[PDB]
Amino acid sequence: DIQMTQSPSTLSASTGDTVRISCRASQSITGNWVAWYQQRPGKAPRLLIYRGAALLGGVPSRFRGSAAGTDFTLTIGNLQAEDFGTFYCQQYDTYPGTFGQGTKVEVK
Amino acid sequence: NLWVTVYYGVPVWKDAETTLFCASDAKHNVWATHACVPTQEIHLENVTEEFNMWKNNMVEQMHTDIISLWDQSLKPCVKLTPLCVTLQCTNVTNNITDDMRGELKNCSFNMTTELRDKKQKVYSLFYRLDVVQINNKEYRLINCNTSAITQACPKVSFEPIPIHYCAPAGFAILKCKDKKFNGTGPCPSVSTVQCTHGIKPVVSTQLLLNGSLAEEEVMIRSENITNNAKNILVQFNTPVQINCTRPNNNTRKSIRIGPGQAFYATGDIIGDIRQAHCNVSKATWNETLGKVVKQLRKHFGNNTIIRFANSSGGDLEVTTHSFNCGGEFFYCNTSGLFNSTWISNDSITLPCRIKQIINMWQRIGQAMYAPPIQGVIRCVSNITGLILTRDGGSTNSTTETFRPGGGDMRDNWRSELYKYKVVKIEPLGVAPTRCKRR
Amino acid sequence: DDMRGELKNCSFNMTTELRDKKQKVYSLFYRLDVVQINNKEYR
Amino acid sequence: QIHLVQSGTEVKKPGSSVTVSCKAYGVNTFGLYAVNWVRQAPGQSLEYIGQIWRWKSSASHHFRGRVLISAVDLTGSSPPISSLEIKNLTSDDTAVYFCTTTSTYDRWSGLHHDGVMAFSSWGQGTLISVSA
Amino acid sequence: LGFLGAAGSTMGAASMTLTVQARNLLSKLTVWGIKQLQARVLAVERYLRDQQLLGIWGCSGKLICCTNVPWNSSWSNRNLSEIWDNMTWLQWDKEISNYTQIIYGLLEESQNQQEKNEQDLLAL
Amino acid sequence: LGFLGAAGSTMGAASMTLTVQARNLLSLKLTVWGIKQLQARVLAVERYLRDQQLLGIWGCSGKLICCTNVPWNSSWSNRNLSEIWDNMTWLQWDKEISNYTQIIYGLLEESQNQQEKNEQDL
Ligand SMILES: *[C@@H]1O[C@H](CO)[C@@H](O[C@@H]2O[C@H](CO)[C@@H](O[C@@H]3O[C@H](CO[C@H]4O[C@H](CO[C@H]5O[C@H](CO)[C@@H](O)[C@H](O)[C@@H]5O[C@H]5O[C@H](CO)[C@@H](O)[C@H](O)[C@@H]5O)[C@@H](O)[C@H](O[C@H]5O[C@H](CO)[C@@H](O)[C@H](O)[C@@H]5O)[C@@H]4O)[C@@H](O)[C@H](O[C@H]4O[C@H](CO)[C@@H](O)[C@H](O)[C@@H]4O[C@H]4O[C@H](CO)[C@@H](O)[C@H](O)[C@@H]4O[C@H]4O[C@H](CO)[C@@H](O)[C@H](O)[C@@H]4O)[C@@H]3O)[C@H](O)[C@H]2NC(C)=O)[C@H](O)[C@H]1NC(C)=O
Ligand SMILES: *[C@@H]1O[C@H](CO)[C@@H](O[C@@H]2O[C@H](CO)[C@@H](O[C@@H]3O[C@H](CO[C@H]4O[C@H](CO)[C@@H](O)[C@H](O)[C@@H]4O)[C@@H](O)[C@H](O[C@H]4O[C@H](CO)[C@@H](O)[C@H](O)[C@@H]4O)[C@@H]3O)[C@H](O)[C@H]2NC(C)=O)[C@H](O)[C@H]1NC(C)=O
Ligand SMILES: *[C@@H]1O[C@H](CO)[C@@H](O[C@@H]2O[C@H](CO)[C@@H](O[C@@H]3O[C@H](CO)[C@@H](O)[C@H](O)[C@@H]3O)[C@H](O)[C@H]2NC(C)=O)[C@H](O)[C@H]1NC(C)=O
Ligand SMILES: *[C@@H]1O[C@H](CO)[C@@H](O[C@@H]2O[C@H](CO)[C@@H](O[C@@H]3O[C@H](CO)[C@@H](O)[C@H](O)[C@@H]3O)[C@H](O)[C@H]2NC(C)=O)[C@H](O)[C@H]1NC(C)=O
Ligand SMILES: *[C@@H]1O[C@H](CO)[C@@H](O[C@@H]2O[C@H](CO)[C@@H](O)[C@H](O)[C@H]2NC(C)=O)[C@H](O)[C@H]1NC(C)=O
Ligand SMILES: *[C@@H]1O[C@H](CO)[C@@H](O[C@@H]2O[C@H](CO)[C@@H](O)[C@H](O)[C@H]2NC(C)=O)[C@H](O)[C@H]1NC(C)=O
Ligand SMILES: *[C@@H]1O[C@H](CO)[C@@H](O[C@@H]2O[C@H](CO)[C@@H](O)[C@H](O)[C@H]2NC(C)=O)[C@H](O)[C@H]1NC(C)=O
Ligand SMILES: *[C@@H]1O[C@H](CO)[C@@H](O[C@@H]2O[C@H](CO)[C@@H](O)[C@H](O)[C@H]2NC(C)=O)[C@H](O)[C@H]1NC(C)=O
Ligand SMILES: *[C@@H]1O[C@H](CO)[C@@H](O[C@@H]2O[C@H](CO)[C@@H](O)[C@H](O)[C@H]2NC(C)=O)[C@H](O)[C@H]1NC(C)=O
Ligand SMILES: *[C@@H]1O[C@H](CO)[C@@H](O[C@@H]2O[C@H](CO)[C@@H](O)[C@H](O)[C@H]2NC(C)=O)[C@H](O)[C@H]1NC(C)=O
Ligand SMILES: *[C@@H]1O[C@H](CO)[C@@H](O[C@@H]2O[C@H](CO)[C@@H](O)[C@H](O)[C@H]2NC(C)=O)[C@H](O)[C@H]1NC(C)=O
Ligand SMILES: *[C@@H]1O[C@H](CO)[C@@H](O[C@@H]2O[C@H](CO)[C@@H](O)[C@H](O)[C@H]2NC(C)=O)[C@H](O)[C@H]1NC(C)=O
Ligand SMILES: *[C@@H]1O[C@H](CO)[C@@H](O[C@@H]2O[C@H](CO)[C@@H](O)[C@H](O)[C@H]2NC(C)=O)[C@H](O)[C@H]1NC(C)=O
Ligand SMILES: *[C@@H]1O[C@H](CO)[C@@H](O)[C@H](O)[C@H]1NC(C)=O
Ligand SMILES: *[C@@H]1O[C@H](CO)[C@@H](O)[C@H](O)[C@H]1NC(C)=O
Ligand SMILES: *[C@@H]1O[C@H](CO)[C@@H](O)[C@H](O)[C@H]1NC(C)=O
Ligand SMILES: *[C@@H]1O[C@H](CO)[C@@H](O)[C@H](O)[C@H]1NC(C)=O
Ligand SMILES: *[C@@H]1O[C@H](CO)[C@@H](O)[C@H](O)[C@H]1NC(C)=O
Ligand SMILES: *[C@@H]1O[C@H](CO)[C@@H](O)[C@H](O)[C@H]1NC(C)=O
Ligand SMILES: *[C@@H]1O[C@H](CO)[C@@H](O)[C@H](O)[C@H]1NC(C)=O
Ligand SMILES: *[C@@H]1O[C@H](CO)[C@@H](O)[C@H](O)[C@H]1NC(C)=O
Ligand SMILES: *[C@@H]1O[C@H](CO)[C@@H](O)[C@H](O)[C@H]1NC(C)=O
Repeated sequence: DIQMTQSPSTLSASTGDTVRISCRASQSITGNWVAWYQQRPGKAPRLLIYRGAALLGGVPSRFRGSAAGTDFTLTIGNLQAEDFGTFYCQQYDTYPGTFGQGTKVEVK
Repeated sequence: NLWVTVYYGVPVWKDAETTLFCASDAKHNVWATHACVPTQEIHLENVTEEFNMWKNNMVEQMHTDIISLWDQSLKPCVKLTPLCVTLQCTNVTNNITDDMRGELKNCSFNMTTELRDKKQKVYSLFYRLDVVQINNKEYRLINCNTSAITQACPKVSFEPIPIHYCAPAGFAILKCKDKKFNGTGPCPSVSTVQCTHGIKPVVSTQLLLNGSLAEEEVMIRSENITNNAKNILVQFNTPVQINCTRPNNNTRKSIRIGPGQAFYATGDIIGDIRQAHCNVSKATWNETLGKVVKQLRKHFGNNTIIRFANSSGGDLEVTTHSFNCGGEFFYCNTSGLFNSTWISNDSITLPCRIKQIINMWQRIGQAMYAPPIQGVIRCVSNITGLILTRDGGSTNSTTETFRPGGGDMRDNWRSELYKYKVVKIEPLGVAPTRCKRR
Repeated sequence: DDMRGELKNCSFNMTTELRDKKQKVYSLFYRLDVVQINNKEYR
Repeated sequence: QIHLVQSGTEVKKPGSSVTVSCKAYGVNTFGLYAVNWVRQAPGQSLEYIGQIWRWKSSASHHFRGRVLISAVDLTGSSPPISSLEIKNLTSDDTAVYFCTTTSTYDRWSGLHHDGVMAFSSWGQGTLISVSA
Repeated sequence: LGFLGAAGSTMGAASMTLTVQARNLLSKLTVWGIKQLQARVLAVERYLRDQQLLGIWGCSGKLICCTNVPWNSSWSNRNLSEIWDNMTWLQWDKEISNYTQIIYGLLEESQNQQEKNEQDLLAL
Repeated sequence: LGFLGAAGSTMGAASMTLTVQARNLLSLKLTVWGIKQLQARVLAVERYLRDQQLLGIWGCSGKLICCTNVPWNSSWSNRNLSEIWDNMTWLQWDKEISNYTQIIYGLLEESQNQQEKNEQDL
């Protein structure tokens, strides 16, 4: 049972900035078994990044992910108007899987 | 307090592809038997493997190899290029009975000789499907305005020889030993081998002849069961024999058309003119269809009516059962077998026609001309499978009609390579160990 | 005015898919591809 | 592509059972795939309920002996169906349930780690609100 | 057991039959001739590309040869009991699949420094 | 530095990056481009096995810097240990020992020979 902590809780940015979201686990996941999901408010969730630093077919190259010991970070550059939603960091190393806490990105 | 140790020879394999070579044990043949090398199975435990027979690479490689082997024996012998002349064909009658008049014609035509400025008026016997009329009536060959006719080579044989596509060193072949395997999914009984068993390259549509049998029950295989455009493969558990024969003598006559160029045609028939026919047992076919429909009712429901009808229409090599017996290509109507309706000592005789101009592998531009065979032709064969299809209904009834189909030669070879997989061995490994150098 | 005698309308016999039949067809050629033999005859 | 539909909004009384279905379109066989069922409480985080892999259905350590997952293979006149039954529900089960699939064909795909895996395709989610 | 017979055992139980898989890695212009020639060329190249990597690190003729590099704790924090008795070879290569290049790089310069340190030993 | 990056340096600075050049000497129809790839692969096998066979008869198989018990003659070079490794390079040292290369290649063959099992076998 690994508890995930996401940072920050609620932040705001503008069109053209870079949003950095961090995720800290309990133990040391040395195998990079982490994933970053995006869920719009009201719509269905969407998997963005699997295995920490690998993209999916249909995801643009502006997103980036990095892993270092416990700290898994996600950088979103060239921010648009359609990337406002909730972001989740979820591990699948040990049974069972546990999600993060939620991080909403507003516009201001 | 930990160090790195390199291990060589770990049992780790990846998924890849390579090239396979023939291996057989040993008048020539079409497929090169004397060019192959002269010809163990280790069971594995605590390992699973996900097999998929519809995404294999061995079927396309085998198809390309059979196509490349078919076009290597037709080259160095004689081609029949000056045969496109104006024929004069009449009917033939020599104590001939009913339902045969109209299938054979006696043709006469001019032909060049070994001298350039001379001619020779010769005659032969042709079939109905080999000549067409143009507007005594004049006739011509059917494959003349679209393809070039070359003769089949008289020193080769079309007998199928079992070969072994065998992998070199560095790769491995895995095989699923499940008795109720359906070609898709995980297999808990995987064993490694060197290479496969004897596969006979039998070219036939709608009837898997001289194939491999099942173990427990009749197997049904399909890719997309919710689509009406995918074929359905049926694998029996018992063989149903069938005896095909041709009562004609079919004497041969050699005509020299030039310098070192010979042409073998049909001469005169000594005897009666009867139909070539295949006899199949009637008592075994009913229980064969019952064992087929007992496994086929599991995919549609226990309240389904199963109708068995014949083919609708299309090409002659699709609707009719096309095969090769004794060196001669037979096309059987086979409409009397698939005629039934299943609700929830006699023998059937099927007449077959003979064609001499064969267009193989669905090609447009490369024809052939088989030579006549002297004597009486009689062969026996097994029936170890079926290729069926269904039509699109109005999704409201419980009646399903199944019709035989084919034409694509990949389905005839996918039923034998549905359990084998090719893997690539990687023997390097890195392990932690409390040890130091020197 | 600069392409008065460049193109040539030619007619010739040619064999067909039947060995004992001929055909009379036409073509349009250039003056650099045909030479005269001493309308006129060209090759 | 691969499209999944689910049931509608069903309102149930405490004490009875409920059954949520999930129909798939595009998958080949459940032996090459794995069907995971999670949920999401309104105003809270997600929660993993159960999964079916290699024809072996299982649940978590908190929903043991309470839920039941079932699945069938292809049918010539029916889509692939995955059902989940909840018996003896409490007053704290109002959530948006989902239905996810994950392809477990390749061993070196990196999307699965010895039974537990990620979610590549999501559904629409059914709202279940229980009240007295 | 045979060829690939210990594929389902643990890492400690499969490290004793390494000589079985180490000996089965080497052994008119028709259609079946060029395929056999390309197969022999591919087998020779696949043997040489592994023998060169075995000869760079200094393990010419040894299978359980020892190195001098230390094991970093960021690669795998497991002990000797959860590796040689629980995990297999099909999972251990996928566990550290992102850290093989730095290990292959560290196995070269240490062997080079060990070979260049031997030159200052016999010069006394 | 890279592949052939120390070609302009001296012999003392280019003898430390031998691992760069020690890993770049090794790596379907009958058309005009299908036979050239097979020819290049066969030539790459031939130009590696011939160079590896010479190190096997000298007892230096698997070693980049290997030295034996062959005494260096004073008639091959009359230089010191400071005017060779610090002044001359590898492109100039090969031109001076071109007339004495086969003598060293023949003396290196018997060395790994006069060091074989004798009667100790009985
Ligand atoms: C190629 O060939 C392949 C051959 O290998 C072939 O594979 C075969 O595919 C078929 C598919 O057609 C497979 O058949 C199915 O198999 C399913 C497997 O189910 C497994 O799991 C259940 C559940 O286990 C839990 O519960 C039991 C009992 O409590 C416990 O003991 C367990 O430990 C476990 O509990 C854990 O999990 C809990 C959480 O759920 C935890 O709380 C708990 O703590 C535990 O951790 C088992 O019961 C099954 O066992 C049965 O099968 C084994 C097989 O050996 C028997 O030995 C055993 O005695 C049992 O009989 C099994 O292990 C089946 O679930 C599935 O059943 C459905 O179909 C049948 C009819 O065929 C129905 O009778 C059945 O009721 C199911 O139908 C329901 O679901 C469908 C789908 O929605 C509905 O449409 C249907 O209406 C029905 O719903 C109704 O009932 C529901 C309750 O069940 C109810 O909720 C609904 O509301 C509704 O009323 C079916 O049999 C077959 O197994 C494969 N063969 C294999 C794997 O070898 C492949 O397909 C071929 N491919 C092609 C392309 O041809
Ligand atoms: C096997 O053979 C089939 C037949 O050709 C191939 O094609 C698949 O066909 C099914 C048919 O159902 C496709 O399934 C999809 O189901 C969706 C859900 O249907 C319900 O909801 C709609 C309203 O949205 C109702 O009208 C309907 O009655 C059901 O109640 C449908 O919505 C899909 O239609 C459209 O959906 C979206 C728009 O919402 C579009 O993006 C889609 O492209 C589509 O136009 C559709 O009917 C299934 O998607 C088809 N597959 C593919 C890949 O397209 C199978 O592909 C084939 N199997 C394989 C493995 O190839
Ligand atoms: C396939 O089955 C058919 C019948 O179902 C077989 O045809 C039968 O062949 C026999 C032997 O050729 C015929 O017998 C003959 O009878 C005449 C008249 O009595 C006699 O003079 C002959 O000496 C011979 O005995 C029989 O009439 C004939 N039946 C029919 C209906 O035509 C056929 O031979 C079978 N083919 C094979 C390969 O088994
Ligand atoms: C399926 O396999 C069977 C068994 O091999 C094949 O039957 C065999 O067919 C060949 C070709 O006609 C027969 O060879 C010929 O035999 C006659 C007999 O008189 C001989 O005169 C010829 O010179 C030639 O050798 C062979 O005898 C026959 N085998 C048996 C046991 O009858 C069958 O052809 C295969 N099916 C297909 C579609 O190829
Ligand atoms: C660890 O390695 C795996 C594969 O060895 C990496 O997964 C690939 O990452 C690339 C990077 O964009 C993707 O394009 C591929 O689709 C991924 N999958 C495969 C199967 O190749 C993974 O990113 C690595 N993790 C790191 C570098 O942190
Ligand atoms: C096909 O037609 C030719 C003539 O066009 C037939 O040849 C003649 O046959 C009769 C009958 O015995 C002989 O008397 C003639 O001398 C033959 N003429 C020549 C030029 O040979 C031939 O018999 C016919 N074939 C069949 C099977 O009836
Ligand atoms: C073979 O060639 C002969 C000529 O050597 C053809 O005979 C001529 O046919 C034409 C067409 O009707 C007649 O007009 C001539 O009178 C025939 N005789 C001569 C001497 O030219 C004959 O038709 C050709 N074909 C066959 C099948 O015999
Ligand atoms: C197909 O031919 C085989 C032999 O070529 C037939 O088998 C023989 O049938 C007769 C008549 O029933 C028996 O007396 C023999 O004992 C059978 N065996 C042998 C070895 O001769 C077979 O019956 C034929 N099948 C059909 C449907 O006619
Ligand atoms: C294949 O067999 C079927 C069924 O016997 C034939 O269909 C009918 O056959 C009878 C013969 O008694 C004819 O009188 C009918 O006209 C046929 N129906 C048609 C043509 O629609 C079928 O003709 C046979 N195939 C061939 C090529 O003869
Ligand atoms: C047609 O089926 C029969 C019945 O299985 C085959 O006869 C067996 O052939 C195998 C070898 O393929 C022998 O080991 C058996 O002894 C044979 N007899 C029995 C009773 O099983 C026959 O070989 C099949 N025909 C072809 C061409 O393979
Ligand atoms: C067809 O065109 C050619 C080329 O233009 C003509 O040949 C020349 O015509 C001019 C015009 O009278 C003469 O002055 C030249 O002397 C011709 N050249 C030669 C080499 O004779 C030709 O006259 C045209 N023919 C017709 C019938 O218009
Ligand atoms: C094509 O063939 C015809 C044959 O019909 C040729 O026409 C003959 O040409 C010669 C030479 O000028 C004349 O003597 C004849 O009178 C023509 N007619 C016949 C019926 O023989 C014609 O010349 C050929 N060439 C072309 C280009 O048409
Ligand atoms: C060029 O030659 C072609 C022949 O290939 C001429 O076409 C014929 O013209 C006559 C006269 O109008 C028609 O009666 C024929 O029907 C045409 N076709 C054939 C096949 O003979 C054409 O007129 C010539 N001139 C030009 C300017 O194209
Ligand atoms: C020759 O056979 C054809 C085809 O059966 C038939 O139409 C024609 O009437 C026959 N002619 C004679 C003279 O028998
Ligand atoms: C060739 O002739 C046959 C028979 O008349 C005809 O069906 C076909 O369409 C012809 N093909 C071409 C290309 O003219
Ligand atoms: C075929 O004809 C030959 C003579 O050319 C004869 O010897 C043989 O018996 C005939 N075959 C039969 C009647 O089956
Ligand atoms: C259909 O009938 C068979 C007869 O043995 C039975 O085994 C099977 O369970 C039936 N199918 C269903 C869905 O009940
Ligand atoms: C199929 O059977 C029907 C009914 O006898 C017949 O009319 C039709 O011609 C048959 N089709 C073929 C291709 O034989
Ligand atoms: C097909 O079956 C029906 C029903 O028994 C029968 O009347 C008909 O004659 C059969 N047709 C053939 C060609 O056997
Ligand atoms: C497979 O596992 C069982 C127990 O899990 C063990 O007894 C057996 O030795 C294993 N097989 C091999 C080949 O190691
Ligand atoms: C271990 O990894 C850390 C972080 O990348 C690195 O700073 C350190 O040098 C490594 N140590 C060893 C012994 O490889
Ligand atoms: C080239 O010569 C300069 C001296 O001017 C020296 O500093 C440099 O290191 C030399 N380059 C190499 C690669 O040794």
